[PDB]
Amino acid sequence: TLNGGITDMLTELANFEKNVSQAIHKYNAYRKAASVIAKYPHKIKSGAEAKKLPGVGTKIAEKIDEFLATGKLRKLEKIRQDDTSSSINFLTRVSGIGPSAARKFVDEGIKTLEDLRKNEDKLNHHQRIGLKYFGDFEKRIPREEMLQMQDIVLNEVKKVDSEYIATVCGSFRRGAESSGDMDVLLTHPSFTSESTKQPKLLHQVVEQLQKVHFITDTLSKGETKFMGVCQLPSKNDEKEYPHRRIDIRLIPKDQYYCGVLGFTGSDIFNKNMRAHALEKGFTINEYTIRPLGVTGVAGEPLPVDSEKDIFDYIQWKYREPKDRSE
DNA sequence: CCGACAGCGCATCAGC
DNA sequence: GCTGATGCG
DNA sequence: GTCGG
Ligand SMILES: Nc1nc2c([nH]c(=O)n2[C@@H]2O[C@H](COP(=O)(O)OP(=O)(O)OP(=O)(O)O)[C@@H](O)[C@H]2O)c(=O)[nH]1
Ligand SMILES: *P(=O)(O)OC[C@@H]1CC[C@H](n2ccc(N)nc2=O)O1
Ligand SMILES: [Mn+2]
Ligand SMILES: [Mn+2]
Ligand code: NA
Ligand code: NA
Ligand code: NA
Ligand code: NA
Repeated sequence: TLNGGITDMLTELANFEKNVSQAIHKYNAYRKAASVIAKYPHKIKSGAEAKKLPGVGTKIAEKIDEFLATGKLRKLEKIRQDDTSSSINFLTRVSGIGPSAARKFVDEGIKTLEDLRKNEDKLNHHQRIGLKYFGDFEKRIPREEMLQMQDIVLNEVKKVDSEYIATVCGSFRRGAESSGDMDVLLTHPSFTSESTKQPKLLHQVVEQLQKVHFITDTLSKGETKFMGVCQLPSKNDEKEYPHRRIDIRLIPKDQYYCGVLGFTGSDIFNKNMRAHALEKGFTINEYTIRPLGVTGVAGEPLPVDSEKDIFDYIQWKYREPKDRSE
């Protein structure tokens, strides 16, 4: 919060470029500058000072000066007053409605929560469910509730097959006191980079969580990735807990460490690390780290047995998950 | 100046 | 039905 | 929008 005013402005500009302008590289540029400023341990006094940080350039430096003088940014004040931009930005807040769909809906006169509810028939399943729980998905999850959810998931997974190993990652693994959702990594010795000796590995788990009424709806679902909705059970007479977003991802067991690194994040930390591995001649995804040859084509996976090994290959001093919330 | 910007699973549509 | 491109997160 | 080369 030391520079919360500046990071807020840059985040709003980023969302505008993504939702309205459909300029994804400007979106990431604003997010990168916002992340680097967010960890800068002084109260920024000027855009010149801010520009000394990597990722903050001339254009962002000028906007920081304006904000520090007046406390506002004219470019944003105009964007906030444009009904089309304002409607597009709102509709994208519904899960499954992206910049393209949002603009298409605004084009047809669908531009408010009310309009969306009248035209449920014009939404796909994902968007239909995002609308249904739009209000609940706006609330964060206290870490205490995350611990309750962790217990339910890990115990229900054990009851299907004691060989499962479910790991909660995301902001939870990074030590956050509150989370936007719950992210679950799943492994089973039957599923490795060498064979898939068991089918319906993920399905079995989803069905079990649906049986005990933990999972309440599904956004999408494939053989290795599930995105849906969950809800803690409420005690007698007390009010219902908010519905929550949950992702479950089954990963080959022998590739757990690249998977836990990828799903722990943060998303910006991933981008920074993966970009750096390229600078040093490697390519990292949630499964492996591979060397780049003379041509840039990926080589064979390198041996990995810990999160640190991946850091070693690219000459990075290891960083605890708590220190990866960029 | 200019090219690159991390990398991927699922849903949906167009084309054959 | 499959294959590729696009939207989405 | 930013930055290495
Ligand atoms: N949101 C987001 N997450 C990403 C991206 N790329 C990527 O690898 N991830 C990983 O996916 C994990 C789960 O997604 P998430 O949005 O819930 O991230 P989070 O747990 O840190 O934040 P949260 O507290 O709002 O839930 C992230 O921690 C991150 O490691 C991305 O582009 N956007
Ligand atoms: P969603 O649940 O609303 O956003 C969460 C997930 C986590 C990663 C995924 N994501 C988002 C954007 C991009 N570019 N790549 C991703 O994997 O959104
Ligand atoms: Mn999360
Ligand atoms: Mn998530
Ligand atoms: Na800079
Ligand atoms: Na959305
Ligand atoms: Na979030
Ligand atoms: Na609810």
